[PDB]
Amino acid sequence: NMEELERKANVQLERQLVMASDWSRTLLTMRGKLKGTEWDPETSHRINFS
Amino acid sequence: RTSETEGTRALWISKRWWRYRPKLPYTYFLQKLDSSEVAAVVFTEDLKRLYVTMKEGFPLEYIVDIPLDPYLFETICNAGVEVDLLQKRQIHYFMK
Amino acid sequence: TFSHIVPPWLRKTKVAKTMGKMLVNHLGLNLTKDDLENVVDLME
Amino acid sequence: QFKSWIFELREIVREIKNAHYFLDSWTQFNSVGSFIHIFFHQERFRKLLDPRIFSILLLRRYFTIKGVVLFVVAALLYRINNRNMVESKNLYL
Amino acid sequence: REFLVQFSTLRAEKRIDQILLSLTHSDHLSKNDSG
Amino acid sequence: KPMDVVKLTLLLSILTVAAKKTLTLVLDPFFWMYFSWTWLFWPWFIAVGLAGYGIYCFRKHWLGEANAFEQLGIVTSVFTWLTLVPPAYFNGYLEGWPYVFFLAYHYFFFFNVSVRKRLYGDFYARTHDPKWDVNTPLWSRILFGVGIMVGHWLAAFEGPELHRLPGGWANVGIWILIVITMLMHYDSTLYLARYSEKVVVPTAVVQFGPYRWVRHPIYASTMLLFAAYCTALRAPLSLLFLLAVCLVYYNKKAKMEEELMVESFGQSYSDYADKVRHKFIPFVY
Repeated sequence: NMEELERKANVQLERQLVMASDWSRTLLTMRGKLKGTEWDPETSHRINFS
Repeated sequence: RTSETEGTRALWISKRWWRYRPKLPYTYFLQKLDSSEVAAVVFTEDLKRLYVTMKEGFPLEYIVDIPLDPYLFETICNAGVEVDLLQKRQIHYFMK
Repeated sequence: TFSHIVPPWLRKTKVAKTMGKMLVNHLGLNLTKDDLENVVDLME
Repeated sequence: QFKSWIFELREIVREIKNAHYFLDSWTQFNSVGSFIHIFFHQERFRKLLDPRIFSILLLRRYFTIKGVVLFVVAALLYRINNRNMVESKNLYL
Repeated sequence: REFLVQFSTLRAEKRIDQILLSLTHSDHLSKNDSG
Repeated sequence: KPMDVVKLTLLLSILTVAAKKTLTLVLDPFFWMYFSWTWLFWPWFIAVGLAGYGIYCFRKHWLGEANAFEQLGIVTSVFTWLTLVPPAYFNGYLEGWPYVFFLAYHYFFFFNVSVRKRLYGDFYARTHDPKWDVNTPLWSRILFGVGIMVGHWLAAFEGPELHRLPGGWANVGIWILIVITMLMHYDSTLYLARYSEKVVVPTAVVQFGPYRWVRHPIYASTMLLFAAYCTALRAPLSLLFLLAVCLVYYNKKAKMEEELMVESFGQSYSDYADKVRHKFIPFVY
């Protein structure tokens, strides 16, 4: 039962981190503090299939 | 596999659409679908949204936006999850 | 509105004859003797 | 002299809260508004349920065709309303 | 001169909405202690 | 004065620390994530806060300074937690009957309000005879109310799950029964109000319309819409308990009002009651 409780908490903390990460991502997106990184890139020249 | 939940997945979403299902990425959806952690997978009638329904978590259901590639459907198969598509009526594409 | 359409033989049918009397009994428009005697001696 | 323009404007406004005569679109606007006003009021709703109210207007070419167009449009909308856009969920699944 | 102004008092018949509005009129405030 | 400067500096410091807390709460990821976690339970929060707003407005109306908006708000809160909530909690979801009957209650409460704006200057209470208004002990009133809610919630719970009730030709009965109860209630209220000078001061005896089928048609119409809600969800036992409690209270109140108009009108209401005996149900009660 203790293992059940702890692994419940383990997967629940995994979900905690993923939703909290998403919320922090969308919170930092608008303020422009993450400008230039891979989460807010800038346009450049076009490219082809080859 | 004779679970009492035969077809109570898509209809229940069509009723409790008023719920707020938070967003989740594609690759984590794959990484948790493979894990045999999810109870069902639900297809939207335009195949541009997919409402997951796992077995444990808070919340159970989310929204995962989807790219159309075959390996998606391959892991949906090899995971062994409940596959269904919500059918909308024929006015909703005329209301739009 | 409704007497313009109803057939004559349906009016002479016993059902329509007994429907009117129950309409009068329920609405309460029974005209009696003493009513008309009081009316005739009420006039001049 | 600018007050005369406003005088004419609001006098026309006064005239269009009447039914003297004007363009057809505004007349249709007033007719659907009057229908909404009649329908919303309950004391105006009950007096509609008297068959004489229908009958006086019924006993008094454009109207029939206009009413039969809305018949086939409603039939179309009702027929499309019962079918799922995907009939065969399984065959597309 | 009267025949023209009495001929034009209704050049067009009353609309369906007008007749329907008039056909369902009410008592309008008789039972008041003031009027 | 220096005290103004000191209190202004103190207010500035308190505002600064409060804004610091507000700013570190707004940009907090875990706060927003748990906010979204509690976003899952939104429809039940308005349903409970309307109860608090309603009891606040109801205490104010009991004190007597309530505007008409607060009175209609009390009406709306009662109609929501009697015809929107019973299948929102005991099924988790609404589709079909609850919205229709929730608006039907709002539609049915609005004849004593509509008639008394039309055939009056306004809703202002006219001075009248204090013994004319029927008054009943408050414990009886709350017993009637509790019985009515127990019947309605019991219809909600004993009734089956929401989307499994049929349609087609079996959902025409509630339509015609609701039309009948609205028609009969409207006729009863109109025939009761077209004779009285003041709010409830009848001059003659009303023996027209539903009064020639039953002695109390207003109460029986309220009874019939009760049965209509209970029959829309197809639960006979809760309909029977609703019938029992409404019969008890309505019969008590009908007995006091009947003896009042018997005393007040003499032979007229006596012969009216001899013409129609059935008090609530046609040739059943």
